[PDB]
Amino acid sequence: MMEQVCDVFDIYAICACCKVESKNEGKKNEVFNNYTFRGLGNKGVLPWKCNSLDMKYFCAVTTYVNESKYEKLKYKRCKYLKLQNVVVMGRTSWESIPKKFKPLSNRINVILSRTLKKEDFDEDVYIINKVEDLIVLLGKLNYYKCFIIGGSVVYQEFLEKKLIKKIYFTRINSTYECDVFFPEINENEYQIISVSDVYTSNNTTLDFIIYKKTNNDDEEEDDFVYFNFNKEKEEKNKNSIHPNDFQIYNSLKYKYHPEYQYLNIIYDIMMNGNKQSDRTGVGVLSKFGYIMKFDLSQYFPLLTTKKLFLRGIIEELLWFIRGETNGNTLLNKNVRIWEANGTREFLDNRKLFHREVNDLGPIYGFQWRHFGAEYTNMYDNYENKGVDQLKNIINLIKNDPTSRRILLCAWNVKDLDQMALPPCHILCQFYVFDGKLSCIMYQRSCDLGLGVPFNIASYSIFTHMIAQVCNLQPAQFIHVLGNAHVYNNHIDSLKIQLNRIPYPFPTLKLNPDIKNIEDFTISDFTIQNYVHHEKISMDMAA
Amino acid sequence: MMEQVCDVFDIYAICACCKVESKNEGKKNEVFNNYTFRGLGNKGVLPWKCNSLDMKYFCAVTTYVNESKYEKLKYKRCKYLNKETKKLQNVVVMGRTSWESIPKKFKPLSNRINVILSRTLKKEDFDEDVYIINKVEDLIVLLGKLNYYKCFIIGGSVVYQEFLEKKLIKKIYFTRINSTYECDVFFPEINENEYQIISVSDVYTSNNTTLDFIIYKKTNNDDEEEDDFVYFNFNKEKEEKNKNSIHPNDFQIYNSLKYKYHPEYQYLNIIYDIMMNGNKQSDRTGVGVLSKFGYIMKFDLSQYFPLLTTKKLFLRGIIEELLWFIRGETNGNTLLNKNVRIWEANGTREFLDNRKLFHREVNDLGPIYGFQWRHFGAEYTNMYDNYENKGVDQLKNIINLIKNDPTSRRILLCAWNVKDLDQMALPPCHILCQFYVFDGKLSCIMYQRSCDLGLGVPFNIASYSIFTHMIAQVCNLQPAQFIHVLGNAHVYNNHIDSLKIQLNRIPYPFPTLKLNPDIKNIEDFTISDFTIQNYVHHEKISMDMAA
Ligand SMILES: NC(=O)c1ccc[n+]([C@@H]2O[C@H](COP(=O)([O-])OP(=O)(O)OC[C@H]3O[C@@H](n4cnc5c(N)ncnc54)[C@H](OP(=O)(O)O)[C@@H]3O)[C@@H](O)[C@H]2O)c1
Ligand SMILES: NC(=O)c1ccc[n+]([C@@H]2O[C@H](COP(=O)([O-])OP(=O)(O)OC[C@H]3O[C@@H](n4cnc5c(N)ncnc54)[C@H](OP(=O)(O)O)[C@@H]3O)[C@@H](O)[C@H]2O)c1
Ligand SMILES: CCc1nc(N)nc(N)c1-c1ccc(OCCCOc2ccc(-c3c(N)nc(N)nc3CC)cc2)cc1
Ligand SMILES: CCc1nc(N)nc(N)c1-c1ccc(OCCCOc2ccc(-c3c(N)nc(N)nc3CC)cc2)cc1
Ligand SMILES: O=c1ccn([C@H]2C[C@H](O)[C@@H](COP(=O)(O)O)O2)c(=O)[nH]1
Ligand SMILES: O=c1ccn([C@H]2C[C@H](O)[C@@H](COP(=O)(O)O)O2)c(=O)[nH]1
Repeated sequence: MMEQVCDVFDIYAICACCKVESKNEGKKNEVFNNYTFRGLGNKGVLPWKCNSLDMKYFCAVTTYVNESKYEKLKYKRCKYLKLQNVVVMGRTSWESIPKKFKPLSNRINVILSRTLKKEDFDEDVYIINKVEDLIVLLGKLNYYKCFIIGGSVVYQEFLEKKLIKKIYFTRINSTYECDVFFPEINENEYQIISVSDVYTSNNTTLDFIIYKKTNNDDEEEDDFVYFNFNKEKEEKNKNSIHPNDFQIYNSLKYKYHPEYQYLNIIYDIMMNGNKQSDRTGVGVLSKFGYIMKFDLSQYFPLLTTKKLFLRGIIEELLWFIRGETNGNTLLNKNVRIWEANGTREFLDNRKLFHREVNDLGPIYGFQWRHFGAEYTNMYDNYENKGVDQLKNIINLIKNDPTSRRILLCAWNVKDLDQMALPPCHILCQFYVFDGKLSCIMYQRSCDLGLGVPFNIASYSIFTHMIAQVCNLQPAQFIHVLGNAHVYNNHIDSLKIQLNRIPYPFPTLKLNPDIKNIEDFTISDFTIQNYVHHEKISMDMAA
Repeated sequence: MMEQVCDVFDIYAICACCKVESKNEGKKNEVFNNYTFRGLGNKGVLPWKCNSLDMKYFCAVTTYVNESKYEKLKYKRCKYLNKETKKLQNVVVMGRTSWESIPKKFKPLSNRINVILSRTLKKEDFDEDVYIINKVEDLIVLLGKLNYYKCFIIGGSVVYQEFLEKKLIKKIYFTRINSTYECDVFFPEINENEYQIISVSDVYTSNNTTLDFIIYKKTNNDDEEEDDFVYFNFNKEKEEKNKNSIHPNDFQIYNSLKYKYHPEYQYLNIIYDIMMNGNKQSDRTGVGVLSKFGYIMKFDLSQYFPLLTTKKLFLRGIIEELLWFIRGETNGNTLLNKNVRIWEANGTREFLDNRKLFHREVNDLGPIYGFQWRHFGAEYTNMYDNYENKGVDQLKNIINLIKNDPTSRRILLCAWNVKDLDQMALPPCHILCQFYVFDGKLSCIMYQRSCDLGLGVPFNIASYSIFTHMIAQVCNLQPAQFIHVLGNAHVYNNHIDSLKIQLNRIPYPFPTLKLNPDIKNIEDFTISDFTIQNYVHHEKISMDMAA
């Protein structure tokens, strides 16, 4: 009955917007949102000069054509009246391009000039004086899809004009000085339905998202139904958890951003979890056995759907590497991760009656550097006692990289009961190939709301640390979850969190002068270009 | 090249076959093939009497229609007959004898058009809303006159026989009932030039037998969605790592299959993935490998025992091993005296000396798996010592925890004792076991740091599946999942040709494991408390073809 113009002539927008130089109140509590990425141009060029992968994406999207679908499209376009896509740009933009790469290859180029007229453009490029003139020009042409590509105000002229069907939008995750903003996309008009894998090109991370116009072989298909004949017409926590709760999450089609490996596991435990009591007395939803993989060559996987802070987590890791068991070393730096596990009362309830407050016993650090040595107190001298696993793994990686025995184990069975509590991060295995280091960490118990997000960062940083001091490049961090759980108190915060759309991940920089694993200090670590959503108190109370 | 009758009128076969009683004389070793599964009936009824799940599948396939596709099917059938153009149903077609063994309460089959082949009876002999036909040609005539989705031949062996002989079946939906029963009626031997398996289901248990569902195919003797997928796939290049050393036709059958849902494919796909994308690397061994890092398999022990089927495996050895572990033994002589040699090479004078264990007696393997399970932290002396009450008896602790603190996230069994690694004949590959109890059911994750896919993993799966059963039983729970995590996952080069062969065999329904139910303590099990039932498998593959 009714159908809109954009949908009929298949009219699209494709852009790339970087972060924009600013100056703010004082502190860097800089709130991020979608308008964060708006930088289109600087003085006739891209604010970043050159990006080999966005270029490959642009050329891929604006020259891809599917002939065997044209029949349907032609039929559509005529019902009011070699195949190539149409690209459309403003004048500034067309003169920004070298004559080398003009006209744009395999594309019907179409410029908007109120000025110079048709009869001097010597190729087969078209020209039109107004945006309603394009519509008529697509009537007289055989083309697949039409792509607006061109300058601030050409795009601007479509918030009200509503001729765009989808925005193909590259997020370039780095700050450049910019002459031209991009129009503020109205959340009520266009909504994101797809997010890509995160990449590294030309010394920045970037991802590709898709906004869509809001509306406010045949045989073997039955065989699939047949093979699914023994499902349930329901879920499990359909009695607990509702559909409409995950409206933005469920609305997405392509969820390829690596942050979805974490969010999807939350989803899976919420929808399919098993309801259990536990040691705490808050209950959980639990499942058993998952795996995530992060590509550290391309990004640093610091969750972006909430705010995470890493000073504490980095000090803790530095404190593990030194071999320390002294809770006080962390408390004097206002790192309080282990405080509650070092109190008189907590140690008493563990039957550690003869243990000094904050003497956490032969926990991670003592096992990494002194496995099997007899623990006394947090102040004794342990130099050259026990097995220095940490040193042994760095020597294996350097000298026998194809060894299958490169493991770092904290689960010392003899010593569990002397620990303030037994370790969650059971062990680390390493794999080296083609100058690259990959790390698996097995976690026996995984608090998906609070713990896991830090656990990922922690072992990613460590995989970087281990790689730099071994003259290797980081490849994958691989996280295996044993008993994976969402505390009930976290459920509401995590519903909120699943409905947020990830930003491209940050990068981690290490001070490259550090060549020995003992030699890192807090200042040697820098998280760059961390774009993130607002913090979530995971227990929303007090 | 024009249209056959079975394609136009969508004529299919669906059956269930069990295994059939016999006796073997040259070797007790039974040979198995597709024709292993051929029992259809017995004294007028099903050989197994009843099977709820096969029933439920039968009902799903023979009553499922998609209204959206009928318009097109009409056209197809109208265009072939040279003709133009209440809820839609399927046809089922059966022999008279099959009709006569169906109870009246189920007759005619609900929500389906029933058609009965008979010479000796005619429509007057039936009260029921059914079509009678007296030759095969008349079914074609009828199907041309009726409105229907698909047409399923539902048996009689006489009916299956003549319909397969005339090439009138487009696919066979074949249920493999993996048990043996008395039979007098048989399904015809299929012709593998005429019909190829293209899909294999998950494996299930129903009514005290496993079963799966396969599909044979007749051999030839809002939609702006697709485009975004192509965009997001703009940076994945077209070739694979070793594809130029690993050739398409070497996986002809493997890759010809459409749905590979049998749980054995979790193993077979990891092999495939290492062959195609694995890293070429040297190793401790000198043989070199293809390797990758980080995989997970899951097997549902409530539904089957995942003993691989695409090659022959025996378990006496790995069961004796496991019992030896449980007793806490480190004496390799104990196994050799049971003619189990799994630990033999690791125990020689030479091997021990090359590990620098010059003061270790031959076959004294040191503080390995069993010692760590029963005495972690104790000082190892020799294999004859009495270590009673020394070290942490981890095995007893996890049983206690499973019984009395089932929701603990600390039920772990760890063999990687970092202090004792060098005193071991060799360091452990199966590093740890973690347990999980929900709803009277026990799952097990085992993490394996180093995984020989050709040779060890198949035994490793088996081992830890039995141990999940043993532990579950002595804690009064039901076994649920065995979950297997592979770290360094590798294919030895010498094994490739042999795995290329294995990846093109089609799995059989898995067997079942039963344990003596009287054993209520983990230490009281003996070899004869274990039975593998209904193991159907392809032939032995020696992985060294150089042997
Ligand atoms: N990152 C990205 O996605 C992207 C994409 C394209 C370009 N750029 C960059 O951005 C910069 C250019 O930005 P810009 O906004 O100035 O580019 P532009 O859109 O090429 O320039 C504006 C011009 O387009 C024409 N125009 C605009 N609205 C019109 C209308 N309603 N009817 C007819 N003509 C109309 C006018 O030409 P007349 O003067 O002839 O009237 C106007 O001066 C360059 O540095 C370029 O490299 C970036
Ligand atoms: N496990 C399974 O998948 C499955 C499926 C179906 C049946 N069954 C079992 O198999 C047994 C029945 O098999 P069966 O071969 O003995 O019987 P059947 O194939 O059901 O019966 C054949 C009878 O149907 C008629 N018939 C067959 N072909 C015909 C043709 N071309 N034209 C006219 N009439 C034709 C004849 O009926 P008249 O004698 O009246 O001429 C013939 O005697 C039973 O035990 C039943 O439970 C098993
Ligand atoms: C690849 C950049 C890009 N990415 C995305 N995602 N959307 C866009 N609209 C654009 C884009 C932006 C501006 C634009 O205007 C023309 C001037 C911009 O600067 C360029 C861009 C690309 C090139 C270039 C190049 N260096 N090499 C080749 N082969 N082809 C091209 C033409 C696309 C030269 C100058 C065209 C496309
Ligand atoms: C479910 C058995 C089956 N599975 C598969 N996969 N294919 C077949 N062709 C058949 C098959 C169908 C009919 C048939 O007729 C021979 C007579 C004995 O078979 C019966 C009898 C009763 C029932 C039965 C039952 N036991 N309970 C109900 N509710 N409904 C029904 C009829 C569908 C099923 C099979 C034999 C085999
Ligand atoms: O680094 C850590 C440490 C702890 N936990 C969580 C998992 C459990 O919720 C709790 C430890 O309790 P037990 O699993 O030990 O009972 O802490 C983590 O997720 N990450
Ligand atoms: O139960 C076992 C024992 C050994 N291996 C394989 C893994 C490696 O190929 C080899 C051990 O060598 P290292 O990983 O120890 O180098 O044996 C298994 O797969 N399973």
